[PDB]
Order: sequence, then C-alpha cells, then structure tokens
Amino acid sequence: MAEKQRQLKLQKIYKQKYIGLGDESTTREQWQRNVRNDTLNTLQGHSASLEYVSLSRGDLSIRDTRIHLLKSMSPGYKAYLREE
Amino acid sequence: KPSLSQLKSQVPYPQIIEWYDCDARYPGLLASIKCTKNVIPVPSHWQSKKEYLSGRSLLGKRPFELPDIIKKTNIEQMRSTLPALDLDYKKLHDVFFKIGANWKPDHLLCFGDVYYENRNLFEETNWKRMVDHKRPGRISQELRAIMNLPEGQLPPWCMKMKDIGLPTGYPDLKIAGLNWDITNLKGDVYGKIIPRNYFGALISFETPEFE
Amino acid sequence: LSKGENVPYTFQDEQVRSNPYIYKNHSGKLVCKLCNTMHMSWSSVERHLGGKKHGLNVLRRGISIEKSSGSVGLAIQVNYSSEVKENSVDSDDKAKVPPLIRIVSGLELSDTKQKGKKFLVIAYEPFENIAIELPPNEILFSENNDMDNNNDGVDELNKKCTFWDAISKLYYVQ
Amino acid sequence: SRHQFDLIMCLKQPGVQTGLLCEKCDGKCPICDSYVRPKRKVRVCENCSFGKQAKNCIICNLNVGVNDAFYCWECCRLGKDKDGCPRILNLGSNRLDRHFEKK
Amino acid sequence: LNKDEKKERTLSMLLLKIKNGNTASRRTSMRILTDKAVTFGPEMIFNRLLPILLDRSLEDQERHLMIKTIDRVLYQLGDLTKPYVHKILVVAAPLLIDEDPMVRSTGQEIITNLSTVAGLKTILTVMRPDIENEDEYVRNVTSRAAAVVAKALGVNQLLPFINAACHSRKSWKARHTGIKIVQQIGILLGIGVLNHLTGLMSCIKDCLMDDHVPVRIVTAHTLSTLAENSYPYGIEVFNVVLEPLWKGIRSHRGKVLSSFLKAVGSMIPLMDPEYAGYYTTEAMRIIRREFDSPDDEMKKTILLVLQKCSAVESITPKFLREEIAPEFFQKFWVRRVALDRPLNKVVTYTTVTLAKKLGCSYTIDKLLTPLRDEAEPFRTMAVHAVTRTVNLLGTADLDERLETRLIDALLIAFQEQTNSDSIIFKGFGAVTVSLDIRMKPFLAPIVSTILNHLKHKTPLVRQHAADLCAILIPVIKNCHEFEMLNKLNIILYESLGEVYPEVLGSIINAMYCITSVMDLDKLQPPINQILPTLTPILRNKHRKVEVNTIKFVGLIGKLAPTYAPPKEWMRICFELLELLKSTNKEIRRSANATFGFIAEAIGPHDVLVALLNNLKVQERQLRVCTAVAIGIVAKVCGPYNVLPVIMNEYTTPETNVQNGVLKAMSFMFEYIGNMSKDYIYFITPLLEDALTDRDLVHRQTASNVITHLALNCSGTGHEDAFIHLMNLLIPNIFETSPHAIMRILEGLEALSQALGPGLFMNYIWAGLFHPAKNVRKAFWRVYNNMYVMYQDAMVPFYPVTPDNNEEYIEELDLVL
RNA sequence: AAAAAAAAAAAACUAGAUACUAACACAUUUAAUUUUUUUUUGUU
Ligand SMILES: [Zn+2]
Ligand SMILES: [Zn+2]
Ligand SMILES: [Zn+2]
Ligand SMILES: [Zn+2]
Repeated sequence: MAEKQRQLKLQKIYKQKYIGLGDESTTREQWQRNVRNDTLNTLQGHSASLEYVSLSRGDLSIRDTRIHLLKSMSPGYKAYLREE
Repeated sequence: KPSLSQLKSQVPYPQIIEWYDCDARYPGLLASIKCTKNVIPVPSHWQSKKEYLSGRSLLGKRPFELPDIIKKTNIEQMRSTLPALDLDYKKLHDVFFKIGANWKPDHLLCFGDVYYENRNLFEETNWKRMVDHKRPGRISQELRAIMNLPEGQLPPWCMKMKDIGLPTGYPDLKIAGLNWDITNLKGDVYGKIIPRNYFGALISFETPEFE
Repeated sequence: LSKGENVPYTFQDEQVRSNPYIYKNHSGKLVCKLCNTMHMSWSSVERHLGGKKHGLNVLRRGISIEKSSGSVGLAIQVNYSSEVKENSVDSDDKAKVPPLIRIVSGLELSDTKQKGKKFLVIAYEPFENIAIELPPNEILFSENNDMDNNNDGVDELNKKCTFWDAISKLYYVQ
Repeated sequence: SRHQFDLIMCLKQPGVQTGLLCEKCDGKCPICDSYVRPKRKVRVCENCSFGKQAKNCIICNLNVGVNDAFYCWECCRLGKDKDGCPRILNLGSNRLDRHFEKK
Repeated sequence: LNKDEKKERTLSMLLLKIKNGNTASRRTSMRILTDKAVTFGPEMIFNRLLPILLDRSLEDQERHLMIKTIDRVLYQLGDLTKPYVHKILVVAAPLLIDEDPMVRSTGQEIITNLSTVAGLKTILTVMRPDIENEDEYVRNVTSRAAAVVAKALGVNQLLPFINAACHSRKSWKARHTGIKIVQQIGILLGIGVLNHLTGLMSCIKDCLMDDHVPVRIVTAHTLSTLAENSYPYGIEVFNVVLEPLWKGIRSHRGKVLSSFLKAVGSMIPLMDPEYAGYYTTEAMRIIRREFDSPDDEMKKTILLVLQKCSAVESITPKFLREEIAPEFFQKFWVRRVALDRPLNKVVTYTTVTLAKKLGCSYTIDKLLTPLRDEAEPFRTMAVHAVTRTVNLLGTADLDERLETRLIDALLIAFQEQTNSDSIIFKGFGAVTVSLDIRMKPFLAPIVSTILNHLKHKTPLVRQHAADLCAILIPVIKNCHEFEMLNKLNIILYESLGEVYPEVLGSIINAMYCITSVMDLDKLQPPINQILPTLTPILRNKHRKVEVNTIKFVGLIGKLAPTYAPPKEWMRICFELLELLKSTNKEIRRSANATFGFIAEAIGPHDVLVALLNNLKVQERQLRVCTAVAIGIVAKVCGPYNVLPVIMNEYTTPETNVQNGVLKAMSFMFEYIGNMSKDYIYFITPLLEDALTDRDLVHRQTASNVITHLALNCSGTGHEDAFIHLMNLLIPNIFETSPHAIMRILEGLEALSQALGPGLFMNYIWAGLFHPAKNVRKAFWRVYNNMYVMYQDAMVPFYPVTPDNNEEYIEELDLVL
C-alpha cells in the first residue's frame, strides 16, 4: 500500500529529472519522441559521432551539423525545411 | 483492430504473431518490435493464475548436489547432512584456484533460453551426456545382458543389414564381417566410424599462488 | 500430533505408510501429493485429510485406477498342515474355498531370464504357491470325460480333474 | 529508506555541504543502509541545511549528527549516489508508534 | 437497511478495534480499512470517526490511532466536501501547538495531505471566517495551520489571501494573525523564503504602522524571523522597512523597543560593511542604556544584539575589552542567571560568540571567578562556557598562570559535582586534549583524585571518576608515565567486580582505553589473566557492560590473539552466540565484528560448525546475525574455507538453514568487494536451485546474492554465468509482494551492468508494450530503472528502423 | 497381439490454523535557538 504510493511519487520525481520515462500507457509517439531526442543528443554530444555526421553530410562547418541536430529535436523543424 | 492475418503479412517472421497480439494498442509497432532481430519474448506464464510455480512439477525435485570439484574436497563425509573439521587450507585454496581454475558448470544456458516452470535441466544435461558417450557400433555390457548378446558376437540386426545394406545416416560405419574385418570384432565394439592458436594462445598457464 | 510416525522425504526412494500421500519435500514443509498442497504443521495436514478436496482427489484417483490395469497322465498328492497353525484362523473367510490350480506360461517371471515351458501352479490361502514343469505339449488332456454338467467352479480344469480331501487336507490333481 | 516504506526522501540538487549522522546511525549508507566500504561524502541541498535541522542526523532526523555520511561503493556504482539530496523528511510510522506506545 | 446497517456495524467494530483492541487485531483492521476505504462512504467514515476525537477521555495513545486512520483515509479517497474539511481542521489543527514535536509532525502530515486532497479553493474559504474570530486560541492555531497550508500548496497561491488579511482595515485580529502567518511561513520554509520575501514584504511594511501596539510588535518579530531565515541576501528588500525601525527605537521604549532591537539586531549581519558600522554603533548606546532592564524579554534581546554585533568587522576587539566586555561579565553572570535554563543557554552562547573577537585568554580570564564561586549550578554554567570556548579557540593563547588556575578550578568544581553531566568530562577533557604536553606537572594530583573518587560510596561519583580516566589515557601516554598506567589498570581491574553495572561498564571502558594505548607485554594483570575474568562478565545482562566488554575483548582479539588458549576463545564464542539475542543493535553489531577477530585468532572451521549449528533456531535475529557472522568469517579468513562448508550445509532439508545459507552468502559477497570473481562458477548451480524453488523466500534472497555478485563481478569477463542467472530471473518479474519484487528488480539492475545495456534489453523490448496492461505495467518498471541507469548507453540499442517509426533519424543511415 | 503424441487445479466470501520476510524497531534522548500564545503597559 504505502510502498506503491511511494513508487508513484518517485515515478513523478524521476520523470521530472530524467524527462522521458514510460509509466504504463505511453503512446508510440510519446516514446518515439524520447528515442529521437536521445539519439540526436548522442550524435551531437560525442565529437566523434559529430565528426562522422559532419563529414558524411559534407556540411561546410561542424557547428552547422550540431545546430542541425539540435533544431531537429523540435517537431516543426521538418516543415520549416520544406518552406525554404 | 486489424485481423492477425492482415497483421502477419507485415512481419518477416509471421509465425510469432499471436491471436492476442491483434488486440494491442499499437499492433503494427508491436509486431515490428517482437519480430525485430534479437528481442526475446515475454515469459509465457502470464495469463496463468498459478503464481508461476505450482508444486505439481516442483514436488519431485532433488534437494541439491555439490559440484564434483567441491565434493572431492571430502566435506560430504566430514559433515553429515541427509536426512574439528581438520581441512588443509592449502588443499582448499588449490581446489578453487589451481585445480578448478577453468572448471565451469556442465550446462549453464544460452542467450535465448528462458526457464519455464515444467522445464528441468537435470534431464537435459543427462541427454547431452547421453549423446556424448553413446555411440554407434558400441553397446554397453548391461544392454548386452538385456539383449543376451555376448562379446564378440554380431548383433541380431546384422543379417537384415546384409540384405538391406548399411545404415543410411552412417555411410562411414564399419561393421565386422560386412564392410569391416570380422576378426577386429572384440569385446563390446562391433563397428566403428572410419571417415590455429587463435592469435592469443597464452603459451603459459600460471594460477595465482597462495604462499 | 503425528502419532510418532516417520513421514519420509519426497526424494528418499521408497515399513508401510499410514496414508501413502503426505510427504516432506526437499524443503521442510509438508505436502499432499494428490492435491498438491503445502501444509505448515501436522494439524493442517489432519485438516487436509479431513477436508473435502482431498476426498474428491481420492475418488478421482479411484476412477483413474478402475479404468485400467489310453495314454499316460500325471498325478500329484499335496499334503497340508495337521491342525498345527490353522487353529488361530477359523472365521469362515474363504475357509470353505479349496486349493486352486492354474497352468502358467513361463513367459512372465520376477526375474525374466529363461522361459518356454508351462507350470501347473497350485495355491492355497496361507501356504506358499507351488509349480510343476510340463515339457510335454499335452498329457492326459482328455476328451469329454464326464457328461457335460455345468458347474464351472473356477474352470474346466479344476472340476474335471481335481480332488480335495478336506477332512484329511490332501489335494490330489490328475 | 530501504527497510521502511513510509519514509520520504528529499531528492533536490545537492548543495556544497555534507550531511551528518548520529552516533547511532553512524557508518551507514543513506540509501541501502550498508555498513561496509564507504566511498564518497553525501551532499544536501540548501533547503535541507539552514538552521538546527542541519545538525540532525540525515536518516533518523532526531538525534544530533556528528560524523559525515558516506555512500557505499555499490550505491556509487549503481549511480543512486547522484540522484539528489538523500535526507529523510517525515519520521515514519514506526518511531511515532514507539513513542506513543511507551508513553 | 439491514444489509447496509451491517456496514454501519462493520465500521463501528473496526474503529473500536483500532482504538481499543489487541495488537494483531488493530493491525489487521487497519489493512481492512485501507483496502475497503473506497467502498465505505466518506460521509460515514468521517461522520462516524470524527466525534470520537472531540471528547476529553481519550489518551494520546488512543488519539494517535484515530489520527493515523484519518491520514490513511485522506491520502486515498482524494476528494472531499468542505464541511468535512472544516471538521478535520477542527480536530487536527490543535495538534500543531502540542507540547512535543512528535504530535506536531503527525498533526502536520494531516494538514499537508488535506491541502492536496481538499485543494486550494476550499481551505481558504474555510480560513476566511476563522481569522476574524474573537478568540485568541483559535487564531493562534490557524496561524500555524495557514502556514502549513502555505508550504504545502506553495506560498504564491495563498499569498493574496495573506495580503488581504494583513491589509484588511475591516478587522484588527485579521491583521494580527494575518501577520503571524508570515512568521510561521518564515519558519517552515527555512532559507527557502528568499525569492518569496518580496511578496511577503508587501504585507509587513504597512501592517507595521497600525495604531495598535500588539500588531506593531508582531511585525517586529516577523522582520526578525525573515531576517534570520534569509541571511545575508535579503538586505536589498529590508531597506524599505529599515527607516521606521529607527524612529520606533528612539521613542517607544517599553516592550516595543525590545522587539525593534531584535529586528534591527537580526538585520545587522546581512548589511554591507559600510552601514553595519553605523547601525551597530547606534544600537550599542541603547544596549548600554538598557542593561538594567528587569524584563526577561529585553535582556533576551540585548543578548541577541551583542550576540550578532561581534561578527561586525567595524568594531575592534580592543573596543570590546575596554568597554563592552567588563559591563557584560559583571551584569549577566550574576548567580540569579544560572537558575533558569533558557537564559543560561543564551548567556553562555553569547559569551562563546564573543570569545572569537575577544582574546581567548581574556574570555577565560573573566571566566575564572565564576568557576571559583561557591554556587554549584552556577559553577556548572561557568563550566559550559569554558567547554565550548576551548572547543572553538584552543588553548594556544593561555599563559602558564591562567593554565594553572583554570585546571585548579576544574578540579575543585569537578569533585563537588552532583548531577550526572558530561560537560565536565568533555570540558575538562577538552582542556587536556588541547594542552596535553603542557599538562604533565598537573597530572599527578588529578589521577590521585580519581584514585580517591573510585573508593567513594556513591555510584555516580564512581562513574564520573572512571569516565575521566578514559579521556586522560591518551594524554597520559603523551606525558609518558607508564607506571601510572599500570597502577590505574591494576586498581580498575581490582574494582572490576563492582555490583553496580552502570559504573562497571565505564570501568571496562577505561580498561579499553588503557589497553589500546599501552604496550601489550608491559600490562601488569596481564591480558592472559584479564580475559578469563571477563568471560563471566558477558552474562551480566543489562547493556553497557556487555557493549564495553565486547569491544574490549575485540581489542584483545586484534592486538593479543596468542595469549588466551583456543579453548577459552571457544568459550567466548559460545557465550557471544548466545549473547546476540539482545534487543539492542550495537551489541549485535559488535558481537558479529568480534567473530572476525576470533576466527582470525584461532581458526575458521572451529567457529563455523558452532555457527551453522545455530541456524536451526526459529528466531530471526539469531539466524540473520549468524549469517552476518559467517560473512565476516569468510571475509577475514578467506572465502575458500567457508564456501565449501556452507554449500554443504545448504543441502539440509530444513527451510531456515537454506535461507540462512543464502543470506550468509549475500553478506560474504558484499564484504569481499573485488575477489568474488574466482568464486562464481561454483555458486551458479547453488543459485540454480534457489531461483527455481517454489516458495517466494528463496527466489527473493537469492536475487540479493545476484546483486552483490553482479555489481562487483561486472567487467571481469565471466558474463556467460550472468546470462544463465538472468535466464533464471526474468520469469520472476510478474511476482507480487513488496520484498521479493524489490530484491528481484535490484537483481535485474545489477545484471544490467554484468551483461550490458543491450544484451539486457533484448529480453525487455518484447513485452514493453504488449496487450496485457499487466506485463506492460511490469516491464515499464524495469525499463524505467534501466533508463535511469543508462540514457545515452541505450541509444544504439533501440529497436527502430525507418519504417518502424515515422521520423526515425536520417543521419543514422549515413556511411562514409 | 497394439497406441495414450505428454497438462490439469477453481474462483469468490467469510471466519478460523500455522510458518515466514525486511542487519525493520526496542533505552537512550537534553547546552545556542520557535507551542513560549493575552486585553502593550516595569520606575533618573
Ligand atoms: Zn490431499
Ligand atoms: Zn534536501
Ligand atoms: Zn540517526
Ligand atoms: Zn549504499
């Protein structure tokens, strides 16, 4: 009883600190968004995987690829590229 | 709620998809995950109300047995269990490190294995050990007493092999008096099958020394 | 509580039991192998046996068992006790039943080693069974000796060719 | 805590100040209550320090603390070290029921 | 009716059982309420329950039992009507004022839960008619209640309520208590006031100017609580209120000037150094003018302003010695002070805080005359001051003469003491530890006094005599007299047969401090004769005797294993193994610690048989502590000795012996951190049978082995045994009960670091969604723990392909 | 003469019977500091 009622509370806290944590019912979109954010953060964070993406995309500067990855975390960034 | 026949068509390995997979909130995605490369399915004792263990299988399990390496250390005789110790510390320290350095359990399990209730490993290990020792062309003395087949005497199916030929799955099988010499028949053997360093070879084996 | 009886462990590979069910598993706790129930103390066990479900399982086991499972002749003279030990048992329990004979094939024996001949087994309740080997395929196997009277007793063999001198305790067979 | 469920920790951003344990709770990991092999010092948030409450033990929060509190090696390996401020807030049902049981 | 009147009977029977009932009765009825609380009408639950708490016949015991039920119901039902809100505030609200802080806290948990349950809007509607009440008591209560609600819901949501009450021209008491709410809000939030202090300040300022004095005072106290709770930051805000405090100080005198000097005094340390010098010098005049005030309040405030102003850099220590200090010591050390404690604390602490600026030799110099005064409780306070002052400043300032007179007064006032207090011990010890090398010429008479006091007929003076030795032994070594160590040790060993346990334990503690310090061979009794006289002491029962005896025997086990014959050590082991039934903890912990010392001393296998013979006992403490003992033996003498014996012992059919075997194995694994690698390989077939077994205790306890094994065996390169162990664990995820499920989850988390995040994930992704709402609910928890341990570590391992999810990431498919 | 290709127990309610877990807690607790609450009313 009280133990589960602590489980809910620590659930609310860790979901605040660490952002995405599935609870029980999480929509496929809600979870795939978290996956997207984690992946992009790994691509930008490590200078290795950033070199690899920058050279592969052939962009003129590293910072262009990094800001591309950051911008990609917002949903409207796809449509924004389409209006160019 | 897409029918599983419509759902199995999306999947490269459709044989996993189940009637209940139809009813998931996200069946198209779940069918993609569950049949993705290495994912191992959920243990199957859900939807069962038995609390995952019901004694029907568990009533007849053996209490325990020490590994043969530890049983060699003689404690079994010193301390009586079923139903002052005077042990050498050098001996015990040599059992775990020097003697038993590479000793590992007979079975363990592979990556994909999951232990369901009715499964028992004690039989499966005996089945591996069975396949290892038991060989064609040889028969144990006990089974020769069961068959009343003295040593140096060809088995009773030797004639039907004379007419019909050698075993299909055993092209290399050599049988006395047919494809293989009759005098070489001796004791329990009436037939026999007659057809590196891995860059890291340690080339020296030294265990950590006690003294 | 246990009435001082030793309840053996499940793994001890069977002194007759009182109830041939309750055991102790590899662990300490008590078990009923029919109902697959774990009991903490012997009182709970006595309540299981006095319970309704155990009775149902006993009956279901009962049904489960009940659905599956001018020539030459020889003459034998078998003698029995001279009122030496039969003085303690006289409660008309098959006491009126005379010894019985049957022809058994050696194809089935406790040892199952050699076989291929028949035996003229003779049995009586207290005393031990007795056998006589019959290599000859057929001897004294007569043809309508009496005039077809039908009291089968046990079989044609027994009525046809046996005598039980019950007054002297001598069983003749030919 | 580990053994007592009704307790509620703080879990805020750890400050620069080290928690303290009473002589009774001395030498215990605030997370799993393991007496063995300590690793690092605990650190508590501002709202857990301030006045007299800073002197209390961080587990029982009744007796006064003396020694610094340490995270055991395992809780540092699992990373439960850095979750937050590991200070118990409420006293729990056990201690209260003891107090009123005696008198 | 008759069907629902049965419910009306069930609630009455339950509540009866909780209030007046057997322990196992109320314990189950609590469960019945908590599980059935939703199906009973809260109208009926509270309507029946609340009338009990109003009568005067209920004891605190029977009251807290009802309170607990209220809390457990409120935390569940989640929604409540306002009349029951008002009722529950009528019952629970008086608790915040109760005499002891336990009742305060338990009455606080009620209101902080109800604040979430009843929501923001309702409680405020309940307080509005209440603050206007003509009663003093009710207003006093709901000030505190209102503050608890404020912290509970956050202060900003309730702030315009406080602004309304404070600024209300309608009712006066509304202003008063509306200002007190700011007090208790300032207290509860601690330093966390801060950002809110501006909004709070909207209340205080104008609410300070009311024509009625008792409001003007309450605002002055609010400025003090906010000023202290803030600390240096809050200055920028208080500048607006800083001006009227001075036109209030220079005029109103009386009891108000006390409050305003409290406010300004608390404002000082947060002021800039420029202003601080000014405002201090302004305050000091009024301080000196008010020295003669008979009022306790005003003296308490003066001690506050002197208390704070010493920290100001502007005033020089010469300025303090020439003027303020002599006027301080003569006025506030009058023997009438020593009688009342609350003012004693403030005078002593004030002297201590003045000791920083003042010379240590000057403060102590003024503190020798109170030490030599005849009054006992006054000499005690004079001791407290010296204790804390020496603790801060050290003795380095003291000249030989003050160093003589101080210790003389400490000897005198030491020998006539009455009440039991450590303040002499620490203090007279804090002196010794500081000046220890300089102590030598004074050490001869001191010890003699002890040697007299040990022979005294009163038990207390014997306690206090023995305790002071244990403090001197280290400084006696520094003073190099070993003959006095032996003479002491002999006299104590002779007095070791005393009747009174409370003294005897202290005696044994002094024995301990002597033995640890001195050379082992030079001990007179000697150890070999000492220990057989100790072994009968372990059966003295009580506690302190047992604790000190056990720690001393352990000291011998470290230092002097070879003296006592091994059979005598076995007598020790058989006495300890019986002794750990003790209810106290440290007794058991010390006992278990000593088994390592003995097992190192004599041998493992003679102790292990004795321990394993004890796992057949029914009581839990015995089995668990013998498990810890086996763990410590395995650590000290090596696991290869204990492991085969224990694995043999696990073959026994008895349950408790098997569980004990698994637990002892848990401890012996967490005690040896790294080693652990050579030993797995043997124990996986032992965990094989444990994780398989029917009852839920083996599967629980064995997973605890897997935690300590997998954490510190990870990265060693085994990893083929941990796949086996996991394959045995995963099916246990669905298991209920709290204890097994937390141990299993911890087990999976430890195996995550042995296998790695991906190799571990391959099991979970399957039922991570799943139809079944339960398998889903079970796996999302393990995915939560894995996500907390690993965020960027699981990134390569997600089961995502371009057609699996809509967006995917176009850049994961690039190749150069 | 034959072979039988391997799965059954309930649940609910209500009371009663008995094992057991969690190094759970058990005599210390008090020298800086907030239940310290009154219609202000302590004078070179
Ligand atoms: Zn049964
Ligand atoms: Zn905190
Ligand atoms: Zn503590
Ligand atoms: Zn820890």
